Amino acid sequence: MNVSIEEFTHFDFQLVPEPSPLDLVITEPLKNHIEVNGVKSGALLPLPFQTGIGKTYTALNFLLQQMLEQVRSELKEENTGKKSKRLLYYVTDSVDNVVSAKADLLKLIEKQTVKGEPRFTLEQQEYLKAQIVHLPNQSEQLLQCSDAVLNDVLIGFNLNAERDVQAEWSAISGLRRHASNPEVKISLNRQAGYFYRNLIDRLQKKQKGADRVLLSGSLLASVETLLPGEKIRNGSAHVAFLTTSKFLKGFHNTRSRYSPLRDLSGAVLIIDEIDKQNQVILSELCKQQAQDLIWAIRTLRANFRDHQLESSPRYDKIEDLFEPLRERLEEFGTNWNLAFAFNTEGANLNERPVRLFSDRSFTHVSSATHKLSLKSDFLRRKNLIFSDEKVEGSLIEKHGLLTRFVNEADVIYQWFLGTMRKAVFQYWENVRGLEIEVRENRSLEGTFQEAVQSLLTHFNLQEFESAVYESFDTRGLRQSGKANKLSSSKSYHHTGLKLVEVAHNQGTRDTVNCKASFLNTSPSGVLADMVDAGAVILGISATARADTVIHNFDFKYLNERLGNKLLSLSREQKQRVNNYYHSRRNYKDNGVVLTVKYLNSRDAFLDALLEEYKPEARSSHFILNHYLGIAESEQAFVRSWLSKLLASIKAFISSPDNRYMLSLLNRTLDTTRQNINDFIQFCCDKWAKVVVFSTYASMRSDIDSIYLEKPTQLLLSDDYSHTANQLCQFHQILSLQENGELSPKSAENWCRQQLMGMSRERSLQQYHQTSDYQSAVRKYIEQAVGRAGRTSLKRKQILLFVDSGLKEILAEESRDPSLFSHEYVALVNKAKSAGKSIVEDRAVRRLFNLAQRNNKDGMLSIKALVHRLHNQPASKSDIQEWQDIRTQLLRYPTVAFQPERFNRLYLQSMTKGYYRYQGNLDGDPNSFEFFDRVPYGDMVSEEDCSLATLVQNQYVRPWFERKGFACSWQKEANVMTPIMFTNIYKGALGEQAVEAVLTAFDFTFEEVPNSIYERFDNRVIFAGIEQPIWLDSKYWKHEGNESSEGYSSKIALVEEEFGPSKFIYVNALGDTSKPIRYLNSCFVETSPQLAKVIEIPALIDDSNADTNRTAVQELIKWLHHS
Amino acid sequence: DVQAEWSAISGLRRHASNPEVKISLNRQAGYFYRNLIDRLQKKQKGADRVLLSG
Amino acid sequence: RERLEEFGTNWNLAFAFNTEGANLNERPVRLFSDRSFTHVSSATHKLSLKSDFLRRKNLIFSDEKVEGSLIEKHGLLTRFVNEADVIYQWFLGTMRKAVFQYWENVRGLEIEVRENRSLEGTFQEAVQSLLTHFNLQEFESAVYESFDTRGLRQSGKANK
Repeated sequence: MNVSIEEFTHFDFQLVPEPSPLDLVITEPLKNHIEVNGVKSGALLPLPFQTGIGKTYTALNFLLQQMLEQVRSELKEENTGKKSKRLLYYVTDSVDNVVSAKADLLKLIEKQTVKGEPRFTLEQQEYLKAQIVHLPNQSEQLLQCSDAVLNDVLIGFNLNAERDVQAEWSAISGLRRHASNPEVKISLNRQAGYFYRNLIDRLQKKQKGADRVLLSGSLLASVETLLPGEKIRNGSAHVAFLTTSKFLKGFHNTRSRYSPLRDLSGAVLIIDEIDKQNQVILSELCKQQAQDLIWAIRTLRANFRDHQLESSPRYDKIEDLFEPLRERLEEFGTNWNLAFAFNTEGANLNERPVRLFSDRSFTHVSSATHKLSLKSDFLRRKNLIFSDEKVEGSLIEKHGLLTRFVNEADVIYQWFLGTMRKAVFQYWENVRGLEIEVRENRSLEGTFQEAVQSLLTHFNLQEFESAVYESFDTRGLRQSGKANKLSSSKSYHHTGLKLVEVAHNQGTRDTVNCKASFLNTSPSGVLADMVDAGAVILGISATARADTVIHNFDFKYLNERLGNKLLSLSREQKQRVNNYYHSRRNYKDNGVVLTVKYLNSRDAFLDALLEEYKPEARSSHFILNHYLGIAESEQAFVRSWLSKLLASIKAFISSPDNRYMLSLLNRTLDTTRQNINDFIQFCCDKWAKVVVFSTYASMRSDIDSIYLEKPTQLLLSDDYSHTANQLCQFHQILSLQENGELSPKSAENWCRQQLMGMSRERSLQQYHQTSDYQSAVRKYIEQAVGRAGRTSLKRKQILLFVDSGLKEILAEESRDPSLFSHEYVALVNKAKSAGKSIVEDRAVRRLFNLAQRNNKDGMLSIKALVHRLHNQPASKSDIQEWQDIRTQLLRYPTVAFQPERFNRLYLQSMTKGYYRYQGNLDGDPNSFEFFDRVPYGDMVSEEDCSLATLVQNQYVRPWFERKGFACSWQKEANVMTPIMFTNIYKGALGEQAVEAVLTAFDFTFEEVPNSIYERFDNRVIFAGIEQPIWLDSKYWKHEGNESSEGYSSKIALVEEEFGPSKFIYVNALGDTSKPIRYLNSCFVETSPQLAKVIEIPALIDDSNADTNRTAVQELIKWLHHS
Repeated sequence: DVQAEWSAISGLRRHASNPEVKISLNRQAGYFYRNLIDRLQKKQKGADRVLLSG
Repeated sequence: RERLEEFGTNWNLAFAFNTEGANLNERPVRLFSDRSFTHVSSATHKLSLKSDFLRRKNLIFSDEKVEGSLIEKHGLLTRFVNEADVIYQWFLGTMRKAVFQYWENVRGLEIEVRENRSLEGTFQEAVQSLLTHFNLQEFESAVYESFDTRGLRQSGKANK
């Protein structure tokens, strides 16, 4: 009796109902995005729809139109082919919110009318309502199922034989019978969840393909009732109403578990309260299980040494993916001696556990006062963590560093997980190609578990399944932000954070475990990956475009990665929405005024009210210290709170029209404060001849009076565990650092304070001095005032009371009040008339902070890369990164638009093309100063690089033109950062200028080979000279801290690796007057015949840039003498 | 988690009349004993010993 | 360790195991032994084990079902199972002996401290220390059951 699509054959699809302006402002940008981009590209469309504007109605109308479009498409196609219908989702944090919407959708199908007549007959309604599935949590899903459905499921899959499941079901039924007092209800929910998990586990174990039950008829209907996921899987339904946690974790069907994050192609999501999800998504990304990085790496090293996969047409090109991981693991084991275990040696370490924090790019914090070193004691056969001496010098240690070990271990572990994901993808491709004969055509969903189990059983890595299962959904969309290399789009939102605890094992007192908590991506990165995967996300929220990074998605990063996919409404659409809001919500017709009264901390008024409360008391301190339990520190805070709350309640009582007051208070008061509340009630008893003390984070008569206390603690805190809260705090700090509100110095100091353990008060004090705090204050005020009023009829006067600490914040609002509600614009208007306020632009502070941040990242990354380029062998990827940085800085010293790939090589400068700074390029990164704050410091422009002088050479120009190097610095507001400018640009210009001037006399050059790279610019072959020729060109005479030891060591290494080799040192710019000086191994003047180093102060003049032909000829003669 | 589990156990014990409640109460009490004893023996392993007395 | 590496070399533990041939993919193969003189199998013909280097995998196959006629020289699943069981029980017994030796050494070293803990106090510590040193923590549960069921011998001999 199933309803067929053939019941839509005579429906008029071309007839759509009369559209409201909201429908147009949704459909027009989507059509423009369809025209501009492709038809298989997702887009995020944040829509600022207020309350009582038609939010749910418009979203559900969009859903119904998409469903009808799918019906039309399926009817038209029919015999052409069979495809899975587009998946539509409705996601909201609240489980209550994702019930009513679904219900409302059904109501829509029942009540939508066109031209005054029903748009659908009963058959269309029955078909359409059968394509919507609501899939709650497992406990409520089990309690929903009746007895007949569960009994039929138990019988059909042969479950009565096992007495364990029968006992569990008997207990579940027994407690479900007596689910009257909540005490029974809590245990019923818990045991129901456990039974649901066990039943689904056994059901999917049985239905794997062996002894298939061949669901049909009554059993199929019962299974669908128990498991709504199977309704989607077969094809009956394609609209799912669910929560964000269920969206991320996934639901269950007969075959396996379906997480929508892996197959989002042509998926239309509707996210209600899009901003708040940033918190909720975080609450799921912070629940990851800590993994011991010693056990994991040792297991991988032991198991990857010999275990090999099958050489079958199914495992083709799946072994080559794992090789580089194996040659990295063997080297990691050899260097760190993973054969032995690890231990903590010495005092101050067996008592204090070691805590480490890393952003993986430039923010590193250690809980130890001295750098922690690892030594591999062969005689004791163990690895030891130690601090050793705290004195300066005195036989400094050269064993190792714990931070390098931890970072490399994390890199290897995440490399293994990513390689497993790629291998699963390749396995799916091979299986599909080999089973082309079979018409199954299963996607990655049907092959994910099979691939994971096969690979892990072949490699004996069955312990990692959960890991590969956990790191496949939340961060599994990374395959569909790039790496941390300088050519990649470096950002915290897709790099993450790592928190490591080194502490002794359970029971054991001589082995140590290194637990690691990871946060690979931010919620903003997850949303960007959703859009990149092919999901059209429609997020509805009044404050959907707030300028916060803690309480909202980082829209600056979203715009820098999506591009044109972040569909932004035009000014016409926003003004149309404002006109619609005024039409459907007008206070002029009723004559409703919005009263704003800023309440100050009137201590005298509070004292007078206290005296009226107890006239016989000699002083209020006796009551405060005993009755109210007030200490010395809390005195001012409690006094300020009471002095304003009392005034607000008294004013609300004095109002002859307002009947309901909703005060927004952080804490839910106390019994001691309840006594004063009773005093207020006693006063109101005589004043008259209802009141709610709400909370910011909570979850008939209309609200006509609201009090807005200053937003208290605003840093999101997770209470699932302790590591979750630590990860959340570190995420907030690093997101603030990336946005630009907190300078690297402040962010590093805050991270260090948090790692050692710090009170919430100090963290909030640290947060309060950022512009994000004021932005979140304004956003919370907007949300609070938006909910104040839900009826079409309003009284003449509305009371709006604001804490006097919000005067500055609300008086500094600078956005156009187009979409702002009546209450918020009233508050802004009232505050803006309070004299004058000095406004400091967030742009200037953000620009300075981001410049310092980019310089810090540049210096730390350059040092790490150079250090990684001085070990044997030199990795090929690092050579490519160095060359790419050099070439990009050569071609594009200054760019107009914000670069997307080569991100942190540039800073946006106030004055275009140049900037003044003051700092040292060998020391503390978070001590640099930029721009106008150091007007008499170092200068970065085209003048100091002397490019105008260097381009005057007749051989510089041909090389610059042939290779495309920029001969001038284009004046734009994105210039090279200090570290990059000095080192990279000076070196690149010097090397290329010397190459040109030597090519003028047919000199042949080759890149420096092997791992001796970064020591010399390039190997030289010229005129068939048998001995090798090496060169170290500099833009100017360079003598750094390494100096004598530096070049002596490099000369010795070159000589001992490649034998005799002439050395040349030339400064491209300078004076040509100084003749050739012959230097020994220690750069001391010696005999020309015995010399091994030649020097040229200037092959290119500093005045007319003439080529030093005499110097080149003398160098040729010196090379050709013997 | 422990507080919620113990609250549920106490609530069920207040109304342990029918057998259906009895079997589930027994199972829940067993699980709670396992969890509580595991936590108590982890805490008493040698770090900040509780020093039982009286 | 010597026996483990010899077993890995002889039976090619570098590769996984799979069943090749019809009639073996439907009924799982059941084997039974008393470790002395009784051996029972669920296979009509004796099952052999072969290491295919090209496919890089170990195979359980029946081969010819005839009696005699130049019997194969590949191997037998029975020997693999018996040897694996012997090595596993050797590991458990060696762990018990190591726990005893650990208790003796710890008491001898800490005679200065008046704790003088018995085998009960040192058993869990010894198991955890040895398994963490050898990175065999997942065997922990086994050692917690193969210490009283057959562990009273430390306080029957072998099958020779």
